[PDB]
Amino acid sequence: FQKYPIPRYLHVGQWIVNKNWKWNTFHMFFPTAILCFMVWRNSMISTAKPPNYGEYVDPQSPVAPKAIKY
Amino acid sequence: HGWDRPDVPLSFNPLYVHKRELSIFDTNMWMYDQVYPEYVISYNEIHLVDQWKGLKESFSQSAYWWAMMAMVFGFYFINTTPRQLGIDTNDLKGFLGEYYGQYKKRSGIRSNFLGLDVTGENSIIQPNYDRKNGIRDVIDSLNADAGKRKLINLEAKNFIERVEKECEQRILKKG
Amino acid sequence: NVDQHELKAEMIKELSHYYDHHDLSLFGKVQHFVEHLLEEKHHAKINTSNFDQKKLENFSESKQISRTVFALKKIKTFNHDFFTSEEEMILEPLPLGILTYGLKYAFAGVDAALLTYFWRNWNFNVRTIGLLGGLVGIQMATLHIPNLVNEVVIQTPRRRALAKKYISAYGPQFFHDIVNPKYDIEHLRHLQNKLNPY
Amino acid sequence: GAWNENQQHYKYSKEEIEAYQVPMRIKAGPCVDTYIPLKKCFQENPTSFAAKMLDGRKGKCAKEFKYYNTCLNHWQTYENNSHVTNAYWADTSKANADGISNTYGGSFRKGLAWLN
Amino acid sequence: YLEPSYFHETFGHMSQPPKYDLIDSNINGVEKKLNKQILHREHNEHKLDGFVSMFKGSDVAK
Amino acid sequence: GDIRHKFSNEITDDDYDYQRAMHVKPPKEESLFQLTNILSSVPVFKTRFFLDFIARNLDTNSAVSTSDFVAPPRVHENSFFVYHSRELGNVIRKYRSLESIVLPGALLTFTYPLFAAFVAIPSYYFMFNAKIYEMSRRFVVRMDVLPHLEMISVQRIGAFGILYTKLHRIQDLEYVPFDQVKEQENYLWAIGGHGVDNQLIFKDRSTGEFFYFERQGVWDAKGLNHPLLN
Ligand SMILES: Nc1ncnc2c1ncn2[C@@H]1O[C@H](COP(=O)(O)OP(=O)(O)O)[C@@H](O)[C@H]1O
Repeated sequence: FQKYPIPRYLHVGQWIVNKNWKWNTFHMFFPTAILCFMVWRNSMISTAKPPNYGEYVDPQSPVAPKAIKY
Repeated sequence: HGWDRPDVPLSFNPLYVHKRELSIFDTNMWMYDQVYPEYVISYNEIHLVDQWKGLKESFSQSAYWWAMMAMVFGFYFINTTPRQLGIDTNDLKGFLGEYYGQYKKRSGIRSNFLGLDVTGENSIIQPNYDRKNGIRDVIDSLNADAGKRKLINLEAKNFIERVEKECEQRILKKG
Repeated sequence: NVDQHELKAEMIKELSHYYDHHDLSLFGKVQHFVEHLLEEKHHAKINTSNFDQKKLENFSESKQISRTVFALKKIKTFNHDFFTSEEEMILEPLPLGILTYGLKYAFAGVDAALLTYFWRNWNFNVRTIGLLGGLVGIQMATLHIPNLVNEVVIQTPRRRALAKKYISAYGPQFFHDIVNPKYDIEHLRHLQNKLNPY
Repeated sequence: GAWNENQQHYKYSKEEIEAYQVPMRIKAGPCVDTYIPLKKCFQENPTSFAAKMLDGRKGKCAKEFKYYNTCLNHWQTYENNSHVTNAYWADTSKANADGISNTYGGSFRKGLAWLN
Repeated sequence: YLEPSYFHETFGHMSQPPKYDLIDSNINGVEKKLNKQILHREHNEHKLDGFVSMFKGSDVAK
Repeated sequence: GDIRHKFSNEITDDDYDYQRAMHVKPPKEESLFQLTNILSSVPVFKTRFFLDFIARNLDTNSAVSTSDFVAPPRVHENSFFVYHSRELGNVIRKYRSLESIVLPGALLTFTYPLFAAFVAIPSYYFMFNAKIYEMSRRFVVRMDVLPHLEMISVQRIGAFGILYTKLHRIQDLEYVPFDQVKEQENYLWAIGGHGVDNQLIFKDRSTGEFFYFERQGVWDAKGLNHPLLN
């Protein structure tokens, strides 16, 4: 649609274009990337993965699930 | 281009002057909006008068499609034979065997591990070892189909053995 | 035990319709019946003792290679676990490709278009019938030609190389003994290929 | 000898089968022994999806492929009863006369459309 | 091209192109005729043995 | 109003040559791979035998139209030709003659003629008869007026591609209204009512016969302006 005037006092996001979008994008990407790396480390601290191919779980190891002893 | 078109006219969102009293008898029955308020629900099939009349018309019109479906089903059933499908015959201890094992286990009818004298029956969701309903009938049908397929294979093997033996005897009988 | 040849012949006769007779059209069944009489005689027992063999000294180098290739083909027919995948592919014809399938389809389409032009225009004459028959014969001859060209050009060098490699590995005497009609297929099935890693 | 038997005719333990990461669908079937060598060769010899879907002789994994093909053919013929099915389809009269399968022949109706 | 089973279903299994090795001509003589007869008998016996095995190979796994 | 000459890097007309395969354009140049160029270049086409074969094969020059007024052959001695089908009748005859070969050809070439019938029966009943079969049944291929019997001799097509001419009473002819014959033959007029003029259809009242003429049929003024046909 043909663009029409919008109130400057109104805090609207209707077709808002920022000339300095490059620096803002870089700043919002870099610290976000750092936070994402920290969160990824925190999440990978406690992880479970299927055993590797060719590796069989010997049932005598404590890694095998345990039963409550009455 | 070619004409300095003015700004978008304010008439694009005309203001509605409510000419009828919005009686409390229709509370929330009309979606109110300062521009073009609407009814709460839309009936684009207003050619149909009423719900009973609409249902009657729909059931009258659906008869042709039902008859077409019946014709397709008949054309398929008069030109095809039953197939040989079922659970994997080589595996009887899996989905099939586990059901019979659980029905023979009945561990939900045992005593408490601490001697509490309370069994699985003492619960709203209580174990029942003699249900014999629901998916049990379907499991029995699947087991019967698997048994029929296995018996067919065994009969085929026996008939092939009989054919080979008869051929050997006839070749031997001639001498 | 009874003769495996006679037993297999009797079983095949009993179950030929249970294994080799398929549901076809009227003309298809007519052609199949014509081919049944035209089919060669499959004798269960073959009198192979009447053959008089010649020494491999008479055969030349290419002749001995061809004899080894024939022995390899006979083994592949009998011993299905002798050669590897590459050797089996070398010993057999190559699959029909896009060019061959397209040639067959184009011949069929040309024949269909000619038949449509004939029937639609009712232009059926002696000259048209003769031209159609000649075109069909030429198309059949050409379809047999591409198979011949491909088979020869590809396999003959590959077959010669494979036979020469196997000649040095097994021996011309072994190859000729395999070519001799006195060999037993039962032992040929139990024979081990020295170039089979297994 | 057996169609499901491998070339070396050895039985793989549950630990080895789980170590082979064999699909549960294959484990359900009775052709595990031959599929073990084919799976081992395929894992040891990587081939692309286009390669595997395009290779006809399965490349290097050839003997294991043939053994698995025979075993799978036997399994799929037995589970679908396709042998007796095709036999009765070839000639309804011959199958009924020979008594190959009473259960199969007793409900054998070829259908009017399929050559009566 | 690679999956013509759809064409084999609706239009049936049509005539394939002439696929033959034509390699038996390596030798000549009545030995070649005997070998051809043996090969035909081998093909027929292979069909018969396949039928016998597929009929009896149902009880191999229990 | 193009401004392509103003800018240099703008797309040129010579570049827009690959669009000829999808957009029809007047001929600007003949390609090297063009069929006309191939025909006009190869000396093999310059041989006299090729020219003789070209002049003595395919369509003949005799059957080509040469006048705006044509007279077909006479069915009888004293009849007067009125209407004749030109191309639609020929196409209908060709379509009806397909069953003269396909029906025997399929019978001798189909493994499951029962399946073929179980398929084609609804096709004729629901899709084909209302499209082609009944249209050809109501089609009037040739119509002349026999004055001796004061009747109409009409030759029309028959199921297996045959021709059949019958004489009908002119007094039994009535003008059939398209509205009067609209709803009862809706699908027939919908799918295949395109080739016949719904504004001109006749009916022989003796046996309830419907006579339909092609919208592109050829009508003779002398026959139309006759005392018998008013
Ligand atoms: N408050 C209300 N009470 C009853 N009916 C209403 C009300 N608001 C809207 N309607 C219905 O919605 C329709 C739209 O009315 P509207 O278009 O505003 O009147 P007009 O058509 O005279 O401009 C009317 O026919 C009316 O029946």
